[PDB]
Amino acid sequence: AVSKKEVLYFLSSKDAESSTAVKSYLKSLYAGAQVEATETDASELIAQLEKKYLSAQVVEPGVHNIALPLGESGSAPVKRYAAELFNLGAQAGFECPFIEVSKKFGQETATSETVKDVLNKTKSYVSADYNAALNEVLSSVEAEINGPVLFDGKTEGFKKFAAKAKAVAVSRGLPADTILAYCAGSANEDAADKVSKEFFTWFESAYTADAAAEVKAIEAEAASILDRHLAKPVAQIRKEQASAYASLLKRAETAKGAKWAEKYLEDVKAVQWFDASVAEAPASGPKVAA
Amino acid sequence: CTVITAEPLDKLERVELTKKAEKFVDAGFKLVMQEKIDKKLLGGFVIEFSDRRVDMSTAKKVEEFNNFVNKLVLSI
Amino acid sequence: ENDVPAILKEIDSLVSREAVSAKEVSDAAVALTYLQVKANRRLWGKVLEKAGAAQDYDAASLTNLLWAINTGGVEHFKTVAELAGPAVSLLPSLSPVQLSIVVEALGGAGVKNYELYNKASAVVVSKIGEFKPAEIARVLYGVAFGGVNDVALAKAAGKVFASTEVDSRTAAQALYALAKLGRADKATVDALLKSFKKGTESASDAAAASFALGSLSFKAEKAIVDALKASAGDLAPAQAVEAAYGLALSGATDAEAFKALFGVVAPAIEKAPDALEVSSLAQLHVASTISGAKLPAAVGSFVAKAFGLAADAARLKRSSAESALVADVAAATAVAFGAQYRPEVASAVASYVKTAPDGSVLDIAITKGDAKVLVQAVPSSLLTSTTPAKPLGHVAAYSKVREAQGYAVAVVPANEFEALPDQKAKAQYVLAAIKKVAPSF
Amino acid sequence: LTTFTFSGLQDAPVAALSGSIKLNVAAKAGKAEVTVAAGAAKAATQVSAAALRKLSGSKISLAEVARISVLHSSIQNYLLSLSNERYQLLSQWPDFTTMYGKDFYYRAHPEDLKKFYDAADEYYKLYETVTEFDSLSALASQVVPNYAARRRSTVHPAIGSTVADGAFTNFLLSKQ
Amino acid sequence: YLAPLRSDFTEEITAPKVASASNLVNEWNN
Amino acid sequence: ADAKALDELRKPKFSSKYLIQHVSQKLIPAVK
Repeated sequence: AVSKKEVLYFLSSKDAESSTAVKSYLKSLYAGAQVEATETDASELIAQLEKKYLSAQVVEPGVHNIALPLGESGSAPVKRYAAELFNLGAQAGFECPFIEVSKKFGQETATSETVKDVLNKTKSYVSADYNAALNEVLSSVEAEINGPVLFDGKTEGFKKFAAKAKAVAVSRGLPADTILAYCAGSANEDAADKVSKEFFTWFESAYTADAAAEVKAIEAEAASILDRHLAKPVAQIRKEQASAYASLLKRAETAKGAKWAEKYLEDVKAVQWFDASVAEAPASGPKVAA
Repeated sequence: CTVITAEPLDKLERVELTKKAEKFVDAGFKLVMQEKIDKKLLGGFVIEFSDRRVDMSTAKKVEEFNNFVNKLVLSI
Repeated sequence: ENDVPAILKEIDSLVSREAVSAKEVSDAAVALTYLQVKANRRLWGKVLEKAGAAQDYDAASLTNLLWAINTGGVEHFKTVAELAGPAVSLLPSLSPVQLSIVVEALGGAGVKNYELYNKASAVVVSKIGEFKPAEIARVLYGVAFGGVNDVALAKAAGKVFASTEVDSRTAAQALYALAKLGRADKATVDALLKSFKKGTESASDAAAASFALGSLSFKAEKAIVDALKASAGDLAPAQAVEAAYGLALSGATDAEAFKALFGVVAPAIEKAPDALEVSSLAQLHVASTISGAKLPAAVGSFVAKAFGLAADAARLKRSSAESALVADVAAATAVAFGAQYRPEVASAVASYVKTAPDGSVLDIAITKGDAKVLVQAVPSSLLTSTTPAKPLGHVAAYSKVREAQGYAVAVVPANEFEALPDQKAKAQYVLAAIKKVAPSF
Repeated sequence: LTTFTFSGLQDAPVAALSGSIKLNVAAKAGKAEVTVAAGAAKAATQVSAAALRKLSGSKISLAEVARISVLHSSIQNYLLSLSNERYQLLSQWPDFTTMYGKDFYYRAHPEDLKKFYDAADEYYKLYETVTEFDSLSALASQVVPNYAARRRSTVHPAIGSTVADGAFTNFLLSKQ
Repeated sequence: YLAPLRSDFTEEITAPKVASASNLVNEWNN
Repeated sequence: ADAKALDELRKPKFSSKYLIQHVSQKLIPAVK
């Protein structure tokens, strides 16, 4: 069952083993139960840690209900996949990914004062192809000022660094003007909407670009796995797959009392049930009660 | 001593820091002060008795918390 | 000579063949939605599978297919979002009625295809006079629920809605689109509520109009309410709860209409409580607190717990600027009640988080004796997107349901709060907020 | 889908588009009779004007029924398509059973015949291993968990290089 | 068909490492 | 037996969700 804090995340999500648990919880509440006390505790590190480890339990089955658009004609199945992942991030408690990684940027370098360590401490979160170019243009403005560039904003060296890194950003191909005018806003709602109708266009191009990069990586990895697999004779393939399946089955059956092991074994029995149900009536598929 | 805080001291947290600091000296020593400002701490204080240092910081707290939460998830 | 399961078996043997082009699956979906086959899921599943597998597309075929997916009430996001490519590649060749039905049916499922909505906005705003206001109402609904906060076609639709006479369904769809957009334009809602005078042939339009007038929180109309109460046995429970919520947020006095709306909801939760979503049960508890009508003994305390569940759900998935916002408002109201140093404002923000007796955990709760005072923060998403920048109806809903527990909610909108340059002005603002609604504090 | 829909017997499809099924409706004042004719099946119903708005009150909410996962089914679909692409080029192999007669045995250099028979055995090996379709279910499970860990990011599942680059421009070019 | 279960996070946002194209089509044409 | 249910069959089967639940159940009381 659930422990009164996992069930507060599973309300808006639509994955099956969360929806059936929420439905059994409401079956408990309608049939004469009181709601347990929500904890007014757990100081901020434990709060964001349990957010990190509780949104994981609602995102990780959400990826498996999302089918990859591997090798399809048109960029619109990539838009389907990225929209599904956006909806999964929305139902997982994450924000828009732009403002989410902006929040991570602010969280990472709250204690950085110069601009070289703001490019050092956010090395894991930005592209190294872009981090190398930003470090080299910062070494250029460092050769200009002959002083460490300060990460304050009102410094003239940082102003020249901003006017050079905007050219670096257009050199990467992404327009910094529509993005800065989006997050800086305008007076009237009409010239804010005219900026948003460019920023959302770039935003769609950006998320479909990295989603298409992801499905191209899975396409090439599946092609490499198949081409390393087709070079084997069939008895070696059957022995390797049966031995790997038996070993990872022994790894589950060894864990006695573990909940994940019991769920693993029940899903194995459900897979065998699916094989039996397609074996009984293969004209229509599995037997589903309706 | 020599305290270092992220913010300048208010007259409640000054009394609180003096009361929480006297359990780190092994007498009724009239511990002196030398307020210093470093924003590399994310709040809190780091008392430096010039022979030993007690790190009561927030940045050290979150880094030790990250090390402990990394040492548990590799064990569980 | 006339029999429906024979033709259902025939369509089940028609779609299950492997080679089916767009016209067969489009007409199969139209024939399926013309016979109301909601108890059959496998046949709708096969027709969506073969709708997804198709390659060629005509304008009439894709329009009829999206019309049948929309009107049939089927949600399958993957196949309908892979249809958006055939919609984009065929968008300038679509008829205005057909472009209307295509963009409305794609916006119904919430596809995040921004190039589709930008191109459809430019097409419908460049040549406006060819579109009857039903068509731009459908386009406004599709661009509103499709993840776009576009205001240009909203103004261009409000002009045509203020110029000509429109039908009831078009006005209801338009107000539903404005309620999800969050505009609360009085000048347009007055021009659009004048069409609800002949009586509406369906209760879904009156239900959506009531929910829109509740979520933008203007008032009722007393004939939309009477068109809801006239045959209140036809609406879905997930439609009826949002209709009652939209009546309660606009302060509906037709308690017979609330009994007629509960007369379909209480058997629905009496049969199976698990079918409805918990946000809808929270809306039911809001409508039950504002209207005060009687509910069964198993459902009243149930939605009382369900409002706490949905409130803790909405607080746990907080936007993390609202987290900083309620931290700022709590620090300001701890300065205002008196804590001039950092450890005492920490000790005061630590003691403002008492739990409400229904199970929720309140962010700012102040207690002295008999009176409890809550402070409610409205960051930006519960604000209107227009130039008055007023709070939405969920704010007044939360205030009226917290006042039923023993709290005096001082609503602090954040368009006013973050415009203050210091902490002392914020303390004076929250003092003006709290002293107005509960002068004992 | 939203809970309130706004379609039915208004800008409705009026006729058929295929020769497989026929349909024509009755666009009368208040009512509507459909007449759908499909080969050996015949159906003529009588529906009301508000009978189409009550249709979408209940939602169908169509869902997959997968053996392992919908993601695993998509990866197994791509492995089946790649096995089709390899099978299309093991289908253009030249027929060598026509050169098994003894009038090719004894006119041949012996090592060339050794090479030819070993090439035939190699083709039978390649064809037996490209048509092992039971093994794609265990080939797909080696692509799954690294992908599922990549989508289990600490910032956002749909995050990528370009959106992080754009937000780094937004973070850097503003005043700290 | 069953995969090993892992519970670990990726904090880095990198390119997804598009692997090498193997030479099976050219070897089989050869 | 056969023809079990619908939401019992909609479950993504070999997703983790429980190893993460195991580490979150044995981590948070050990760190509070």
